[PDB]
Amino acid sequence: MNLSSLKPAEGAVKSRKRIGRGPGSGLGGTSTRGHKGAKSRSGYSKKIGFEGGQMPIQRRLPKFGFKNINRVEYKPINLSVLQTLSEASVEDLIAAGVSRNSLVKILANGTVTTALTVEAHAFSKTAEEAIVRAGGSVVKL
Amino acid sequence: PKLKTNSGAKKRFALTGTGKIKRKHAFKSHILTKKTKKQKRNLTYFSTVHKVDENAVKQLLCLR
Amino acid sequence: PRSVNHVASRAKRKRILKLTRGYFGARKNVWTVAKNTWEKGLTYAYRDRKSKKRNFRALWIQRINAAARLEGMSYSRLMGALHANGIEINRKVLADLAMNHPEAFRAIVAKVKN
Amino acid sequence: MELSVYNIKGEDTGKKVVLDDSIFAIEPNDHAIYLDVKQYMANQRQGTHKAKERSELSGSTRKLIRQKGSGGARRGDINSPLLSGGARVFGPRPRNYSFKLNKKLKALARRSALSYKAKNNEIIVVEDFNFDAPKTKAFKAISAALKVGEKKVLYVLPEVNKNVYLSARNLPNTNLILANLINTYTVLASKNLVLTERSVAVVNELFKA
RNA sequence: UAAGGGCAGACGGUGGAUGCCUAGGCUCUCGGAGGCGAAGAAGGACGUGAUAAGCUGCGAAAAGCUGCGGGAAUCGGCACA
RNA sequence: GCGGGGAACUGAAACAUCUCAUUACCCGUAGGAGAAGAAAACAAGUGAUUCCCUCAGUAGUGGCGAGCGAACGGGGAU
RNA sequence: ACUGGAAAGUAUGGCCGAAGAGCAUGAAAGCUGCGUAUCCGACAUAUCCCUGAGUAGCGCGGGACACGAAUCCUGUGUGAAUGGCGGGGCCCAUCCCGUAAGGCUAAAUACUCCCGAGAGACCGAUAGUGAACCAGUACCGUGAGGGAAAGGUGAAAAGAACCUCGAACAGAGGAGUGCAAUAGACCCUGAACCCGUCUGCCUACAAGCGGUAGGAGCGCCAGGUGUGACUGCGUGCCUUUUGCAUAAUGAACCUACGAGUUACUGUUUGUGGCAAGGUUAAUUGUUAGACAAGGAGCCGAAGCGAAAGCGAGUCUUAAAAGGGCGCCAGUCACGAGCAGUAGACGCGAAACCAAGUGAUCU
RNA sequence: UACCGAUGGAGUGAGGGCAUGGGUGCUAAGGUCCAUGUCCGAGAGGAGAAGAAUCCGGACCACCGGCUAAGGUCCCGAAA
RNA sequence: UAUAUCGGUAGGGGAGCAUUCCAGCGACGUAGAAGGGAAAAGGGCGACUUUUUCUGGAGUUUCUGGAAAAGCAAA
Ligand SMILES: [K+]
Ligand SMILES: [K+]
Ligand SMILES: [K+]
Ligand SMILES: [K+]
Ligand SMILES: [K+]
Ligand SMILES: [K+]
Ligand SMILES: [K+]
Ligand SMILES: [K+]
Ligand SMILES: [K+]
Ligand SMILES: [Mg+2]
Ligand SMILES: [Mg+2]
Ligand SMILES: [Mg+2]
Ligand SMILES: [Mg+2]
Ligand SMILES: [Mg+2]
Ligand SMILES: [Mg+2]
Ligand SMILES: [Mg+2]
Ligand SMILES: [Mg+2]
Ligand SMILES: [Mg+2]
Ligand SMILES: [Mg+2]
Ligand SMILES: [Mg+2]
Ligand SMILES: [Mg+2]
Ligand SMILES: [Mg+2]
Ligand SMILES: [Mg+2]
Ligand SMILES: [Mg+2]
Ligand SMILES: [Mg+2]
Ligand SMILES: [Mg+2]
Ligand SMILES: [Mg+2]
Ligand SMILES: [Mg+2]
Ligand SMILES: [Mg+2]
Ligand SMILES: [Mg+2]
Ligand SMILES: [Mg+2]
Ligand SMILES: [Mg+2]
Ligand SMILES: [Mg+2]
Ligand SMILES: [Mg+2]
Ligand SMILES: [Mg+2]
Ligand SMILES: [Mg+2]
Ligand SMILES: [Mg+2]
Ligand SMILES: [Mg+2]
Ligand SMILES: [Mg+2]
Ligand SMILES: [Mg+2]
Ligand SMILES: [Mg+2]
Ligand SMILES: [Mg+2]
Ligand SMILES: [Mg+2]
Ligand SMILES: [Mg+2]
Ligand SMILES: [Mg+2]
Ligand SMILES: [Mg+2]
Ligand SMILES: [Mg+2]
Ligand SMILES: [Mg+2]
Ligand code: NA
Ligand code: NA
Ligand code: NA
Ligand code: NA
Ligand code: NA
Repeated sequence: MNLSSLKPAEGAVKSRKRIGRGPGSGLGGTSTRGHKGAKSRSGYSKKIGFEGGQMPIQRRLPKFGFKNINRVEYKPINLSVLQTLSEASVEDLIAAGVSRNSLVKILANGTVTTALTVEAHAFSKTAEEAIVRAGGSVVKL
Repeated sequence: PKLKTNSGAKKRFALTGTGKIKRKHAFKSHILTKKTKKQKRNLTYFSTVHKVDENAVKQLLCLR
Repeated sequence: PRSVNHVASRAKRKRILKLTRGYFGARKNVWTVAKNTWEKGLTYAYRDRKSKKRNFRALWIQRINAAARLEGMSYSRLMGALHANGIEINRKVLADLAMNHPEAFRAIVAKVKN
Repeated sequence: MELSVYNIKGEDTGKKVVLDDSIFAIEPNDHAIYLDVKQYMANQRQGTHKAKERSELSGSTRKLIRQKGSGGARRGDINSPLLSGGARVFGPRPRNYSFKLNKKLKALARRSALSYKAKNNEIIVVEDFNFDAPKTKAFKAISAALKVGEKKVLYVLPEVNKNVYLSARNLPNTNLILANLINTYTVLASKNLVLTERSVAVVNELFKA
C-alpha cells in the first residue's frame, strides 16, 4: 500500500452512533430515551450512591479499621525466580535486571537447589531453611 | 477533571485478592443483650458485597 | 468544516413531487400536503395489490356461472363435476373460454354432463 | 539485500552496498503504516476553528415577551438558537488533534515502509555529490540520469548540503530529507527513493531492528 | 353549450432560494510594545474645497505650510463630476 | 497584578451547618510584568522564591452528608 | 497553429530556475504586469559589652489556612526572657532543627487595547462579529438602555445617438453598443409557495381525507405519453394515551434557519505493538513538524490481617481446615459503547441576588 | 428447542378487555381490588352493516393460479 | 446445498447512502463546470445513482483513506 490505498485492519475502526436523525435508523424520535420522567430530560444525571431515598448501602454499613502511616511493605521474591536468575550466578541481590530502590523479602514457593549467598532485607523461615539445605547463606541487610 | 472517590465508601469498603469487595455487617453497635450470640458472631464476621450492589459500590470507589 | 446539503435536500423533495402530479389542489404541489397524500396512497396500493386477486377471481366465477346457466348447469354443480372428473383448468381459463370460445366451453361442459 | 551504486552520471560504478535485512526485508505491517500515516497527518493539523454559543453572543438576557397571554410561543432572550441570528449550538471548538503512538509501533511502521519500497524496487543508491554553486540544471541532470525525473522522488542526504538543497528547491516533483529524520509518511509519499552511501550507512546504523 | 371549474404540457409573472464569488469576520503563531494627559488627553462641537458637504483629512496658515532624504510623470482624497 | 468590601439563584433530590464562592459585582491602586523570596524552614536527610510534570483524588477534612482536598519526596524550567 | 468575443486553454517547438509563492491581466501564465529567489541601500531621528517590645506568650470573641476550633492573623484585655528564645499537629520530658519582633532583590510565570509579519482538513452575506454596505447607524425608550435590514451590470460604460405610439420614456416596440440587453440600471444564476395566458382531454342527476386498484372513449408522438366515462376499496398526519376519524394537542403555505456536541477522567469492548514486563510526563538536543533523548512516575509481578506482623499461606483459637480469604499475562495505544464533571439533546418559568436609571405620569 | 455463569446497552415500573375463582358494591356499573389464562397494548387479514381486545387467523416481496377457516350460497353481494 | 426462520411500540444489535472539507492516485471543463427546467434508465432492497437535452456562462469530479457546523413535517 501507499498513501493512495491505505487500509486499516479489519474491524479496527467502527462508525459512531448518531441518534435523533429519522425513523429508518431506529434511533430517532425519542432518541433512545423512552418517554417521560427525569431520565428523559436534558441535563439529567445519576446521583452516585442514591437509591430513591432509601438509606444507601454506603451509609447503612459501618466504618471499620484504620490504615497505618509507617507501614513497611516488602516486595516478595520467590525461590523459583531466584534459581531462574541463578541459571544465567552464585551471588544475588542485583535484582535490577525487579525493583527500584525497594525493600525485598525472599519467600519460599519453588526450590533453590543451588549454592547461593543471597543478600536481602528479609527472609521467611522456610526460605532460610530451604537455601541452607541446598547449601546457601543469607545476608539479612 | 478526574473522578473523585466517595469518602464514606472509601472508609467502609476494601478490595480482596480476587477483586471482591470486603464489608462489615451492620446490625451490631448498641442493642446487644437482646440479640443472639450466633447472630452477633455472624454480624462480627466480614462479609462481601452482593452482586446486585456491585458496580454501585464500584461507582462509589471509582470502579476500583 | 461547515456542511449544508442544500442541493440533495431539495432534490429529494423534487423527486417525490414528480410522483404527486395529477392530484387535486394543494395535494399535488404543496409538499407537506403532497407528501402526506402520497404515503397514504402507498398504503392503499399495498392493500389493493392483495384485493385485485379476489376481484378477478370473483369476475371469473360470475362469467362461468352465466355460461354454465346457458348450458343448463349452475356454477357449483359444474365445478363439482369438473373436480370429480379431475379437470384442472382454472377459473381464469374457463372464464376466457366462456367469453370468447363458447364451443370449447360447451365441449368442456359436455365432457362432465354425464 | 545488496544494491549496486551509481555515480551522478547514471553509470554503474561497480561498488555495492548492503542494506540491513531487519530494515528492508521484513514483512510489512499495513495497520502500523495506517496508524503512523494518520498520526502524521493529525499532527500537521492546526485546529483553529470556533463558533459562538449562547453564552458568547452579544444580545442582552432580557425576556423578550411576557410568559403568558400574548398568544404566541413563549420566548426567553434573543440569543436563542431557534431565532434567526441566534446561537450556534454544538459548533466547532478549538482542538488539539495530536495523539500518542508507541515508539516501537512507529519504528515498525518505518521499517514496513522501507521494506515495501525495497520489495517493489524503487530504491536507488547513488554516490555522494556536492555543488560548488547552486544550480537547478545540475540537479535536473542528475535526476534525468537516474531516470527519476518523471514521477515523485525523495532524495535522502546524510547532512545539510546547502548548495544541493538550493539546487533542488525549485524542482516540483522532488523532495529532500535528512537520513536521521526519515518518517513513514515521507517515505511512502514518493514513488522513487534515492539514497547516498553515507545515507545508507546512517539509516542502517540508526533504524535497525 | 361550456357560465365557470379540474388535470397535464408549454410559456410568462412575482419572489429571491441555489450555485459560483468576496478581505468582512473567527481562531491562533511568532516578534515587538505595553500607555495618552496641565507643553491641555480620551472623546466631542463648530468650521475648512471652485461649486451643498455624507464620510475622510485638516484647524482661521484649516483635503493643508517648511526642510532633508527617496523617486521620476502625472497630480488636484472617497460617495460611477 | 495587588488590596478593601462582598451576594444570591444553585447542590445537599426539603433545609438551617456546609455548597455555589474567599465567584459575580462595587471600590482603590501599580508595572512591563506584579506578587513572592534568602529559614525563629521542612522533615525524621534536604537547603531562598516562582512556574510545569508527578506524588494523588492519596493524607486529611466533612449534618464524616453533598462535597472539599494538601504536603514531604522525585523529575524539570530558571 | 487550433477553438474562441477575448488564450494564460490544447497541440508543437524553445528558454530561465538560489526565481514552478502569489495577485492581476477579456478563460487556468515559471518566461505579459506587479512581484518572487538573491544581492545592494540611510541625510536624519529612534532602538539595542551588643542581638530589632506593647513585641513572644496568655484570656475572651472571631478569621484565614485543604480543614466546619496544630501553624498564621487580631477587635478587646493583658504581658516576658536576653546565653536565652521558637518549631517538630494540642500537654510534659529527651532529642533534632532553626535564631522572630528591620529592609531590598533578576530569571523561569500571567496578559493583549496596540504595531509588524505569518497561518488554518475555520465561515462565505438568514453564515461569519450586532456591524463585508449608510453600524452601535436607522428605529425604539424620560433615562439607564435596547438595537436592525442592507454585497454581485458588463472584460471595458462602450450605461441605449436616432425613429414610432403616447401629454409624458409612464411604459413599450425598434435601431445602435456589446460574446450576450430574456446582461438595460431593483441589472450574474433566477427554484418554491403564489399569480396568469394558450393548447389537449374531462365536466352542469351529482354526495364523505380526494387517493388507490381496475377500465372505455378521445388527443398527441411507435409502443410510448396527456386526459379520464364508469366500477371496487378507503374516517389526513403528528403527539399523548388503556384506548383518538375524534368534538384531545399542533400546524396558513413555501424557501431558508432550528435541537446527544466537545474536553477531561474512569469502565467495557473491536483491533493492534511489545511481552515477564509494558509505558513515558514535564522537558532537552539537532534541523526545522520530524528524528533522537528524558524511567521521575504509573500498572503488573503474593496474599492474609483493623493492625503490629507473618507469608502460600494467613486470620480467628489453648488447639484442631472446624470456619473466612487466598495460592494450587500483563501493559501501552487507536476506534467504538456507556458513566461522572462541565449549560451537556433544544426551547420555556414564576422567582432570588448585585450595581445602576427613573417623581417630564402619578 | 435456547435454559443457566459472567460481562456491555436498555426500556418499563398510568395498563385495559374477555373467560374462570373470589372480596367489595345493590349477586348494580363500560365500577373497584386480587388470582389463573388469554388477547389489545405492540397485530395487519376474514365474518358480524359500521365496533381495540367476541368468532376465525399471526402479514419477507410479487402473481389476472389452487385448497380451506369462521361464516355463508334470492338481489344489493362471491357461492344451491 | 438443505432445512428452518423473516408482524412489531419502548428498546438492543448489524450493514449502508448522501453532504462539506483534507491527503494520495486518477480525471473533466468556453468544442461549455456548478446550479436551474424537462426526459429516460438503474439499484438483493433503499438512502440514492447514471445518461440525454434546454437554460447557464466558470469551475468540477472518480476511487482509497481521514475529519465533521454531516440529513427536518410538526417545538
Ligand atoms: K416523529
Ligand atoms: K425518609
Ligand atoms: K450577464
Ligand atoms: K461573469
Ligand atoms: K422566473
Ligand atoms: K377517485
Ligand atoms: K381543549
Ligand atoms: K392489574
Ligand atoms: K464546490
Ligand atoms: Mg424501536
Ligand atoms: Mg423512562
Ligand atoms: Mg414526548
Ligand atoms: Mg409515564
Ligand atoms: Mg433547560
Ligand atoms: Mg386468497
Ligand atoms: Mg439575566
Ligand atoms: Mg451567528
Ligand atoms: Mg452537530
Ligand atoms: Mg381550462
Ligand atoms: Mg417559472
Ligand atoms: Mg493662526
Ligand atoms: Mg436543595
Ligand atoms: Mg507572472
Ligand atoms: Mg450578518
Ligand atoms: Mg408622470
Ligand atoms: Mg437568459
Ligand atoms: Mg437576473
Ligand atoms: Mg334522480
Ligand atoms: Mg351529466
Ligand atoms: Mg384518558
Ligand atoms: Mg378508530
Ligand atoms: Mg396538553
Ligand atoms: Mg390550531
Ligand atoms: Mg386535529
Ligand atoms: Mg406542518
Ligand atoms: Mg413551519
Ligand atoms: Mg411509580
Ligand atoms: Mg402502578
Ligand atoms: Mg375497569
Ligand atoms: Mg403505551
Ligand atoms: Mg399480541
Ligand atoms: Mg373450493
Ligand atoms: Mg352472487
Ligand atoms: Mg410472519
Ligand atoms: Mg421485522
Ligand atoms: Mg449547453
Ligand atoms: Mg445540521
Ligand atoms: Mg429544510
Ligand atoms: Na373553463
Ligand atoms: Na468567464
Ligand atoms: Na428604449
Ligand atoms: Na394557527
Ligand atoms: Na444499528
